[PDB]
Amino acid sequence: SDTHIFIIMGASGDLAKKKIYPTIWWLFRDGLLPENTFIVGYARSRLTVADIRKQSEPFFKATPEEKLKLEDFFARNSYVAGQYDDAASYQRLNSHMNALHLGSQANRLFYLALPPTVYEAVTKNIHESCMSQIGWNRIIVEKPFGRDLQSSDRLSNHISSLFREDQIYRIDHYLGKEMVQNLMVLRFANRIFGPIWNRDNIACVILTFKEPFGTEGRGGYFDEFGIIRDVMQNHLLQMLCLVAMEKPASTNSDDVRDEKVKVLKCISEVQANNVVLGQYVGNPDGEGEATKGYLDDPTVPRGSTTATFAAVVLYVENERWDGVPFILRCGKALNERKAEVRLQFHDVAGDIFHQQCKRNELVIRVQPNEAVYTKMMTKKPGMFFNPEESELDLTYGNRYKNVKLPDAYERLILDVFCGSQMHFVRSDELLEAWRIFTPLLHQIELEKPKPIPYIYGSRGPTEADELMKRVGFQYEGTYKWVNPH
Amino acid sequence: SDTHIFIIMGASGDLAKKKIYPTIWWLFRDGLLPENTFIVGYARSRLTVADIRKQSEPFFKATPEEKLKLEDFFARNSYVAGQYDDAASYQRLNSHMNALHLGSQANRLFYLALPPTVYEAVTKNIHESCMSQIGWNRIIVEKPFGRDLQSSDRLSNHISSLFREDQIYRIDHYLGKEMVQNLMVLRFANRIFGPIWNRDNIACVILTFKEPFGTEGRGGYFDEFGIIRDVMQNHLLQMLCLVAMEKPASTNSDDVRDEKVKVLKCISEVQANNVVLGQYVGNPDGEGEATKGYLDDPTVPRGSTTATFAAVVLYVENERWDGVPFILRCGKALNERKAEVRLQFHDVAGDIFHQQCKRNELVIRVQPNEAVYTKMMTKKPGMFFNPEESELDLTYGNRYKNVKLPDAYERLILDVFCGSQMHFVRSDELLEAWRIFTPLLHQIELEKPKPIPYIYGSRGPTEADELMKRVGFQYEGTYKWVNPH
Ligand SMILES: NC(=O)c1ccc[n+]([C@@H]2O[C@H](COP(=O)([O-])OP(=O)(O)OC[C@H]3O[C@@H](n4cnc5c(N)ncnc54)[C@H](OP(=O)(O)O)[C@@H]3O)[C@@H](O)[C@H]2O)c1
Ligand SMILES: NC(=O)c1ccc[n+]([C@@H]2O[C@H](COP(=O)([O-])OP(=O)(O)OC[C@H]3O[C@@H](n4cnc5c(N)ncnc54)[C@H](OP(=O)(O)O)[C@@H]3O)[C@@H](O)[C@H]2O)c1
Repeated sequence: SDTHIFIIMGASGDLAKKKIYPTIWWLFRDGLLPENTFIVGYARSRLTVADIRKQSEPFFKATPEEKLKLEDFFARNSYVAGQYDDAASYQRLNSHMNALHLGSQANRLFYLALPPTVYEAVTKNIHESCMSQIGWNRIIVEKPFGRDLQSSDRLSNHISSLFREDQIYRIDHYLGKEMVQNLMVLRFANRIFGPIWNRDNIACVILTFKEPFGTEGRGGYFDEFGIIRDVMQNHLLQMLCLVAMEKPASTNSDDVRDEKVKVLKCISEVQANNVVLGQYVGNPDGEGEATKGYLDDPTVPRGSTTATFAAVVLYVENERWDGVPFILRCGKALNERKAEVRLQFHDVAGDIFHQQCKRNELVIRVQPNEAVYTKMMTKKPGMFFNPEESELDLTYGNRYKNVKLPDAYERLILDVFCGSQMHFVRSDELLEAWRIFTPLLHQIELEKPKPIPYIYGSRGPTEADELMKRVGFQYEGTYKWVNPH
Repeated sequence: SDTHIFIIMGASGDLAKKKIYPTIWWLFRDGLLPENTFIVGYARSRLTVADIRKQSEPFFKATPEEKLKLEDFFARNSYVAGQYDDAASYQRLNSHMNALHLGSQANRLFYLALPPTVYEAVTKNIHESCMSQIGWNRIIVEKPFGRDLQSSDRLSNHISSLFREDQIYRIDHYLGKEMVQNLMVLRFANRIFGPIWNRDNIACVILTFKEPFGTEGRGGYFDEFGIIRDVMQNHLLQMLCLVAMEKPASTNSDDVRDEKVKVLKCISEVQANNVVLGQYVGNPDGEGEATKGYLDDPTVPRGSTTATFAAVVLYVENERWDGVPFILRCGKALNERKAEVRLQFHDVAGDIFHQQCKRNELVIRVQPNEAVYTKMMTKKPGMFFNPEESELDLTYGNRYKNVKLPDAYERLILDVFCGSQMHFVRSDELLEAWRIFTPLLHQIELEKPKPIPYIYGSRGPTEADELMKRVGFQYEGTYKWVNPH
């Protein structure tokens, strides 16, 4: 029943236009926001709410029946022009917020839809000029959080000198995805997954992020950070933590994040011996973008060695996981779009089926086509006695046909309104993540190894499969699945 | 490549006509029998193969393209008339078999499609007169194997004084069913089912046999043995053994049956305190047979107290199962046809989900609609965080749409040709089974308790649910499943 103000810093930018304004509209439309909520845009351009509406409403997918809700939404919107390090401008923004209904008392949520080069100036000026003295104040920050241990150190130190940890909401948007959030319930609400979730039963864990398209003419931005910073140090490592963590003392946000940091503290720095890097080249037999390699993007520097693919093996050196390889595999221009967690279990001990069994697997497919299934052995159906691979399956598209699955940003923004930090990256989480990868990132920067070429649309360099086999992953190619429609 | 003779003793009877002759035809038609196979019928009636063909071919479901195979099948058939305790008649049968192609050398398989009142005379005369001196000799016996410990003792003793255990094939036809045979592969080929298959994780095991029809005007036969002898002492107890047994030293038939007997040797005699008996009565709101109770069958004696429903709790007193109730529940005129194995797992320890979780369950549905599924907890799909019940599923009708699942008698008869006794009841198995149930059966006979009435089409007496709750089964009614078509 308190007033809430949602401040979109960088309201003129593309992320605000296509993602943040549509998301806050969808939450508003669905009745999920506090009744007394206002939206304030802030950016350099001299805009009006009319301009904000013209630019973003095409992405709202509004229906004719939503006309009244839409009018109320934009009546609750306003816009303040100003520079990002100009004190007087933030004084104008603060006075503007105070003048809203109960604006002095309101809770204030600042979304930094801005490039990281202005994070320090924006957070400094918000702290100096725009904090509520009565309501809470929360800041939402998106990546990049630095480029390595040192650069993340400095950003984190600046922000923490101003804001308490319970005011900082760092987005990793995979933490907003349906099946990523499900990892904790699958693991800790089920006896069928409890006593087997350990090194005595698990031979290897595979965390996968694949996209079938290349850089799409935007490689110049990607070239400055590469695939490990892009997808592995954040999304894949987050999935690792949720797969590996001990059971938390409760589902309180910091009991959960405590257990995630504890996992990271038992991972040593990755070394090049456990790393395979690739860069995609064009497929002469392909069509369209598939004929073009990474270096065929004219925004990519000539002779770039930036990796578009990486397979990395990590180890969690604790009692539950000692010696179990965690394989993190990701890349662009591969054969499919897929984000997935896979457990491969050890062979059954004391084989009585004359070497016909294959290792069980548990698969949590995050996207597309959200699903959980366990590959297991069944008696070959019919007049046969030999075991054959089959699966127990849960596919959301068929089990939950009419259930809307919210976008990650819908879920995460709502969490900030509700004060739940469970699905946001804590300061110490971030530090450990950079600790694990910075020696490798510095060696790549220093020595500039040439990545292994792989053809657009392939599974990546075969050396990645060899690395996975070396550490204990077994692939047979015997499993046959066809959709029961 | 040896000659094989399949002798149907009782070839004129209904079981031979509708089941045994059609089954041996189906195996023949499918190329599964040895090339040099002959079928010999033996019964009292003075019949010809023409008569055998006229009576049984309607149950063959032959196609026009099978005409030549059918003609060869009946060319390989012959019939010998004779009495079941007449030495000269068995001498005629033996000479008839000798006169077949390599008949002196042939393997001989005797199927006793006969009432149990002639078992002793038939086996005695087969042993005296019709055994091959070169090939093997195997006898297939169907239930009843006695009515209690004493009466089974005498039959077993008679048969074992004549035949070695590796010549005796006692049918429990549930051992021929697809999903019953799968129990051993599911349990022992999968790490995901290994470390949880014990008293630390399992709260109760439920073994269910339900039919939705009553005695259908044939209650007079049923009345002499009742539901425990009919379905529980055999089919359900066999499913118990396969669920409970330790891992066998190999899949050799007697290593497997060793482990099944070992289970039974740790089950104490069941006492009335762990037993609920019911008898169905008519449903006045029903239609057809549903309006008629057990006593409304005019072939049932007036005032019969025979139970048509039983729920019994057994305990396997060993390290794996100590204290885990095994609930055996079966009956006629219930709400569905179903044969099923269910494991209900213990609550997860150290609840962090505020009492929202439900116990996991593993279900192996033997019939109809063969399936395996695990009821488990998933995050409620959508913008919710609470756990909700769902399932991982394998349904044969959708996963294996075009795979023929053979009838139990097809599978079991073929096993006799192949010499596999794994799915047949050993002598010591039978003895333990009768040991467990005979004190209860004698008390029922002596005291004649009146069974609890239950209406046709219901789930049975509510006292059965109370018994299941008392020993630890939990039912919430919260699980909702709808078919993903
Ligand atoms: N509910 C459902 O939708 C459902 C259920 C069951 C199965 N399926 C589908 O059935 C198909 C097969 O299932 P699956 O992928 O889980 O089992 P799979 O084909 O046996 O593959 C298991 C793993 O081995 C990897 N792989 C493939 N070739 C390899 C190689 N030469 N060396 C090393 N690793 C290799 C695969 O990598 P990649 O990640 O690159 O493929 C995959 O991660 C999939 O398309 C799956 O989506 C769907
Ligand atoms: N692949 C598939 O076909 C598939 C997969 C999943 C679910 N389903 C179907 O979904 C429906 C529900 O699944 P489910 O039966 O496994 O779970 P459930 O409805 O939660 O029932 C679990 C057990 O509780 C018993 N029960 C019902 N009422 C009871 C009561 N008052 N007291 C004590 N026990 C009671 C049931 O006995 P009964 O044996 O008499 O029912 C059943 O064995 C079923 O019809 C199932 O066939 C099908």
